[PDB]
Amino acid sequence: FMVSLPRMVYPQPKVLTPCRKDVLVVTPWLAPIVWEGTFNIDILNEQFRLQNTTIGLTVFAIKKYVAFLKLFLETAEKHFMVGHRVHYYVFTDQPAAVPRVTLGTGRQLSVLEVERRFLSEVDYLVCVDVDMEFRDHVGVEILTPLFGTLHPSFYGSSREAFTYERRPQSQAYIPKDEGDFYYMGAFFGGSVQEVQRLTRACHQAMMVDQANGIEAVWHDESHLNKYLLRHKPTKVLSPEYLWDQQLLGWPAVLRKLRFTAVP
Ligand SMILES: OC[C@H]1O[C@@H](O)[C@H](O)[C@@H](O)[C@H]1O
Ligand SMILES: [Cl-]
Ligand SMILES: [Hg+2]
Ligand SMILES: [Hg+2]
Ligand SMILES: [Hg+2]
Ligand SMILES: [Hg+2]
Ligand SMILES: [Hg+2]
Ligand SMILES: [Hg+2]
Repeated sequence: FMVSLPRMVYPQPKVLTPCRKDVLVVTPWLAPIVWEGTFNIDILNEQFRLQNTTIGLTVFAIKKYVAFLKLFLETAEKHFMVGHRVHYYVFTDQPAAVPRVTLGTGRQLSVLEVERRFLSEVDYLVCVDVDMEFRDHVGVEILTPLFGTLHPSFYGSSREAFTYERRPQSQAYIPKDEGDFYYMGAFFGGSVQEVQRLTRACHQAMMVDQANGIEAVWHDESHLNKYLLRHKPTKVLSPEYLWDQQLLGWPAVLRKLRFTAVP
């Protein structure tokens, strides 16, 4: 059950005036592709806050990567789901090495040394790499049952150029005449149920490959792409959400650089 939104004053959407004329804002299966200018964050914030939405952000920090946690968490505090309930889950082999980062109210961090917990603790799960930093708003506009993010190096490439696993012997195999987009494995998520379905599917597919003596060209990412090809995401995030400015600069098509790689 969802309560009614309160009175709100904002610019009237214009039916005869497209959001963007330079990019695709909706997929062929009617899933929005999230770009700056396509959403009114005030309306979305209201919708998700009225549902007391809790977002879980999971990251794995092993070995040398624990060094990226401080910047990752500090910037997440400034740009990730601000105003909403957030629960960080840091999976690490060095619990004592996790930095003591100051969190805003309604935000929590759990250290898990290296389930049902997720189903009872959060509504959505967002899975990202730790060697990154938030530079701009990353909010509820990304929440949906299942989402993938366009890889910054292939958003303008033809499917033939996509680095999908091309060997039929692999469970992640995708032929040259198939494929919608090339999603990057560094940023995906959705409802806890959908994320667990995806991780379960990929885990089993990888085991099958292992038994067959084969390893997907881009490992987990190859399997992620096969899954999202067969189970269309309900939202697709634009490269604004996964960028590398030193490697790719700042093209006009990107009005904002929200989550980027750390040099
Ligand atoms: O072609 C796929 C590869 O693209 C690279 O730019 C990226 O650093 C790799 O992690 C992998 O995603
Ligand atoms: Cl994950
Ligand atoms: Hg618009
Ligand atoms: Hg995850
Ligand atoms: Hg993760
Ligand atoms: Hg998969
Ligand atoms: Hg996997
Ligand atoms: Hg996967």
